[PDB]
Amino acid sequence: GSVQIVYKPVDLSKVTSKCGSLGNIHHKPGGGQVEVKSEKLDFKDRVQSKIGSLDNITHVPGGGNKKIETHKLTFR
Amino acid sequence: GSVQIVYKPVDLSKVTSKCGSLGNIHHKPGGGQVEVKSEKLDFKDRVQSKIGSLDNITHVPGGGNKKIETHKLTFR
Amino acid sequence: GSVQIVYKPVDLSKVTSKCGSLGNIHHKPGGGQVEVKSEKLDFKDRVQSKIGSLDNITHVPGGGNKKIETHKLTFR
Amino acid sequence: GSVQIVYKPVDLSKVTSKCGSLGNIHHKPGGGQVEVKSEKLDFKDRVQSKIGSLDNITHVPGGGNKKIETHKLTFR
Amino acid sequence: GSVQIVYKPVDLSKVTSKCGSLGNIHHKPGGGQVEVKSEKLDFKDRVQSKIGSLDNITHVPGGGNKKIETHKLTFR
Amino acid sequence: GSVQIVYKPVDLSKVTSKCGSLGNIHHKPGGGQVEVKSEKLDFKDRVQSKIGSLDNITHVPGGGNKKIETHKLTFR
Repeated sequence: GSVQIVYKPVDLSKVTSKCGSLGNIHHKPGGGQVEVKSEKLDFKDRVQSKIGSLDNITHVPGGGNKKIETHKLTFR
Repeated sequence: GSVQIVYKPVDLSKVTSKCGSLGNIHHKPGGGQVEVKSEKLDFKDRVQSKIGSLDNITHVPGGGNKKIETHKLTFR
Repeated sequence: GSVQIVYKPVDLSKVTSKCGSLGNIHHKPGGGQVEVKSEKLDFKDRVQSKIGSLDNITHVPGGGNKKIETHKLTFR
Repeated sequence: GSVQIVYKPVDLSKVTSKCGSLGNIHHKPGGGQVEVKSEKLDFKDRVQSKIGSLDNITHVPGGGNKKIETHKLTFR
Repeated sequence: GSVQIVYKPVDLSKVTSKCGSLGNIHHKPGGGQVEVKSEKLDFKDRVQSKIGSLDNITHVPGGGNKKIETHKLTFR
Repeated sequence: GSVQIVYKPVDLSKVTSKCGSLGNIHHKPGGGQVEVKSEKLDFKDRVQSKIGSLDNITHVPGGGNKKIETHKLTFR
């Protein structure tokens, strides 16, 4: 008797990760008339003043990919 | 008896990572009339003033890819 | 009796990483009329003043790729 | 009597046109298993066959801008 | 009497035209398994076959900018 | 009697045209398994076959800019 073995798996698979700030940011502060005036203020501790600024902070410790694949043909 | 073994797996697979600040930032501060005037202020500790500034901070400790593939043919 | 072994695996696979500031930054501060005047201010500790500045800070400790592939044919 | 005339108009205006194919095209034909087949066909006249092709055809005869501005100071 | 005439118009205006194929094209035809096959066909007239091709055709007869500005100071 | 005339108009205006293929083209045909085949075909007239090709055709008869500016000071 004749034997023919044809081991031809085809892998076209996609493993994909997109992580972080994906969307677009359109920030248009001002445009009209803006007055932020301050006269006589006294500060005993720390100040942050943010006027029309943008902070984008992105951390990606994750988002990695792992593909493990084993092909084995054992004959007799 | 005749034996023919054809080990021809095909790999076209894609493992992909995109991580961090992916999206576009369109920041247009001002455009109109903006006045941030300050007259008599007194500060005893640290000050941040941000006016129309952009900070983009991206950390990617992650986003790595790992592909392990083992092919084995053993005959008799 | 005849034996024919054809070990011809094909690899066209793609392992890819893109990490960090991927997206475009369009920062257009000012454009109209902007006045940041300050008259009589007193500061006892550190000051940051940012007016229309851009900081892009990117750290990529990650984003590395690891491909391990083992091919083995053993006969008798 | 003293005369002081101060002609200081400020123009910060934007006249802007964007015309044509503005949006992004993401065309991914195939992806799975596609078989297009034809055995015995006879054509007496013209044939177009399009399989996963993209045509983007853009005509912009318009989209032009016209700004006319006249400044005039006439004294006595 | 004294006469002082100050004629200091400021023009910072922007006239801008962007015309044609503005958006990005991402065309990824195939990707999976695509078979296009034809056996016994007969064509008496013209044939176009397009398989995964891209045609971008951009005509811009328009998109031009015209700025006319006249400044005039006339005294006595 | 004294006369002082100060004709100092300021022009920082921008006239700009960008016309044609503005956007990016990312064309990645094939990628997986593509078979195009044809056995016994007969053609009596002209054939175009496009397989994964890119044509970018740009005509810009337009997109020109015209700035006319006239400054005039006339005294007595």
